[PDB]
Amino acid sequence: EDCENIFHDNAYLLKLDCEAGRVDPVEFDDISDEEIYEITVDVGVSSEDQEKVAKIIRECIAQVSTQDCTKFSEIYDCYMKKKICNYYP
Amino acid sequence: KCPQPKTLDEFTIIQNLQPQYQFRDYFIATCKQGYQLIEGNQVLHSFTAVCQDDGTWHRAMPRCKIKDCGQPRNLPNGDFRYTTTMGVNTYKARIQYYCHEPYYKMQTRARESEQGVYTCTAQGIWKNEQKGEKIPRCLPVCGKPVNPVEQRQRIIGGQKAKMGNFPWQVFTNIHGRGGGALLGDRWILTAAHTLYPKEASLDVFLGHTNVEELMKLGNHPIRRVSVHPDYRQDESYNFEGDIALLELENSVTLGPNLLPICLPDNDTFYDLGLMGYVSGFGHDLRFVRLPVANPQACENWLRGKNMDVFSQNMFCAGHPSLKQDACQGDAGGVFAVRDPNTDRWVATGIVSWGIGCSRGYGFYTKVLNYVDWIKKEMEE
Repeated sequence: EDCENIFHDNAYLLKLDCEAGRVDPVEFDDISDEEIYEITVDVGVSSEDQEKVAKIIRECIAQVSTQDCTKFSEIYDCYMKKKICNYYP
Repeated sequence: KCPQPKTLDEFTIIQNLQPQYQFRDYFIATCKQGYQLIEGNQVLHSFTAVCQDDGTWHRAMPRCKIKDCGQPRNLPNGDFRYTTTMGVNTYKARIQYYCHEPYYKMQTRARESEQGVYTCTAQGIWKNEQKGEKIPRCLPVCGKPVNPVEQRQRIIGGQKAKMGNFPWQVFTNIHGRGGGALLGDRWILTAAHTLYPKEASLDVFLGHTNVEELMKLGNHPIRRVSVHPDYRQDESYNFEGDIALLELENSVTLGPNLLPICLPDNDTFYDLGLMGYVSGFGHDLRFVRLPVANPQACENWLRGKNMDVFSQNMFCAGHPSLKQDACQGDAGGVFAVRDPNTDRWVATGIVSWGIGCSRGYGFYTKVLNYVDWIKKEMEE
């Protein structure tokens, strides 16, 4: 329940930054495999689950087409429907 | 008659060289600028020689060796380099002071480059054009952490704080678990209720993200403890003036793991919607970002439940739709906001009264209205 609530809160802080004009929504769609590696290994994912979490991230960034401030919600829901937090502590 | 006094070297000046010296008569010997009388290995303040009966002077001619300003003074939190011949402290030698950047910064006067240039003057002391014998002063930088937190936030959020993200965060264990921030190299900013709870061994730790390591990094004893007079320990409902300062017995040596935090300057840091980090412990240091909320939407939420003391010297941050807890920050810790223009970190708030440690808004102590009090206790 920690992972789920934390990701909800991060996505909703991103939506607030979007509403204030501090973050561009299209920019969130850009992340490298190196950056995914870093974020997944720092928070503590299984090195075997790295590529699976990356698949989830790419599929959820692709599934959303709404480039408004609500995308951060939708992507989050996708992350929860793909069960990303089962890969995280 | 006695021989004409001839100098041993060249830097010696025979004051009034008389064509010949008879008995009873004398002469004196002085040097040029940046030179001193020696005679062997001693240092003479003056030399005189009398024509002692026969053709002899009662004491031989001295030599004017070069003055040595000695080893330059150690610059606290700084150092120096020789611009002339290295290791030479003699006359007409120059040095360049510099502070341990990016941690400390030499004070300016408006004036640079030539600021830390000291030379070995004729009096045997290290002086300068502007300012005489006094050495420069390395001043600490407030914000500017070596390893600032990443600004590109992701949904895949890592709530674990790394080394250097919060170099000002400190750890206190007075009546319970607490914390605060660093001001300069000697002062600690925290909340007053961590000192005088509403219901003392102090114990201040700092310099790492692991709780086990903070305690391994040694204690930091305290001298004076200045609690703001508006705080009432007995009133277990009003945290007005919930702010205090702590002066360390000894100053700390700043580094990438330990840097101060800036004080607010203008009220634009409190505009609605500004994002601010609060860091706290449980066994390790975690951080969460919270938006500053409407000061009116928090009062309606407050009075709507059960009466508290939301004043103008306070402000609220957070949002109900967030799934975090209202007690997510750490007691006495500062509400850290970064200025996106100057990229410095200011402590706009202090974790004060968090009603309902479960879910909802969070209240803090507005530091801006208390800055003048903080600068008063520190400068003393």
